[PDB]
Amino acid sequence: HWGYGKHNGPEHWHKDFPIAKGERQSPVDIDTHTAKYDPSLKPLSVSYDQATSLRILNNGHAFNVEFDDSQDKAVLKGGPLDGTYRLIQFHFHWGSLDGQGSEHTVDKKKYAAELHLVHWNTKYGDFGKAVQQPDGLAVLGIFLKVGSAKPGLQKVVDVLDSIKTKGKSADFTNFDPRGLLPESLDYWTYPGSLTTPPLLECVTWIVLKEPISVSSEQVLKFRKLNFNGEGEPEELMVDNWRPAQPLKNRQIKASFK
Ligand SMILES: NS(=O)(=O)c1c(F)c(F)c(NS(=O)(=O)c2c(F)c(F)c(F)c(F)c2F)c(F)c1F
Ligand SMILES: NS(=O)(=O)c1c(F)c(F)c(F)c(F)c1F
Ligand SMILES: OC[C@H]1O[C@@H](O)[C@H](O)[C@@H](O)[C@@H]1O
Ligand SMILES: [Zn+2]
Repeated sequence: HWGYGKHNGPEHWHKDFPIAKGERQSPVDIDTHTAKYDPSLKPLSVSYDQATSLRILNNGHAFNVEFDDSQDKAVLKGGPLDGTYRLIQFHFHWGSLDGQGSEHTVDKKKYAAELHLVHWNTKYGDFGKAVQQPDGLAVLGIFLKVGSAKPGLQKVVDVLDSIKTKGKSADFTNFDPRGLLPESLDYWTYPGSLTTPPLLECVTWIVLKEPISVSSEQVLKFRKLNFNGEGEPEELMVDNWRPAQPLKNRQIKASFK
């Protein structure tokens, strides 16, 4: 029953998810000058060559592209991570206008949207067990700015008309998530949480410094989705982002000097 509106949005979540006021909540503002280079970080490895996308779903909060995670087909390793993390899904957060939409901010700057590639630590066997662990998940976050079109996003944009309302799903096989990455893998990293209820504090965040460019037309199609189900009052799926939360006793590390 949580959402993003005035009556059930981020400022209400703590009533049912008290960890919302916890010590390692996400997202955060990334102060680029306070972030510190860490020469200890190992090289980051995004290995998506054998990814198997399955389907796309409007879950009433965002849309998720789900992957076969029954083997080590698309994995994230290295950087701050110990061991292997397997891609399970990606989704976005976006705004009603280009000046807002991201969850993380960079020196308080908000981007038009933010892509999250969600991975779970294979040492825990399944996603559900992983979210009982302080190092259960790794989320690769990528900012979107509006400018030139992103060709590798277009297949996503074009299927959205078929999942307009909550509960609708569609086939989404043979999608390559490598087409959503920027050129550089420079990143910031810190320990945090899911940014949606249940807000569990299980995530190693890896936020890429380089945004991807998408066209206005691409993001406008995100904004034609509905939060509601078919046959219910229409409410546009926009502003599905949680604002920055207190950093508390954390440090953000940079992969780049
Ligand atoms: N803590 S929370 O965000 O998860 C949450 C919440 F903050 C709530 F307020 C409810 N209350 S509600 O009854 O569902 C309800 C709404 F959520 C509405 F948005 C609304 F417009 C209503 F009229 C309404 F009745 C709720 F259940 C819930 F879990
Ligand atoms: N925003 S997020 O990347 O923190 C995130 C998750 F990591 C997750 F596993 C989910 F199930 C979500 F719904 C979600 F929004
Ligand atoms: O005590 C010194 C140490 O302080 C820590 O907070 C920093 O993360 C380290 O990089 C530093 O070496
Ligand atoms: Zn997310």
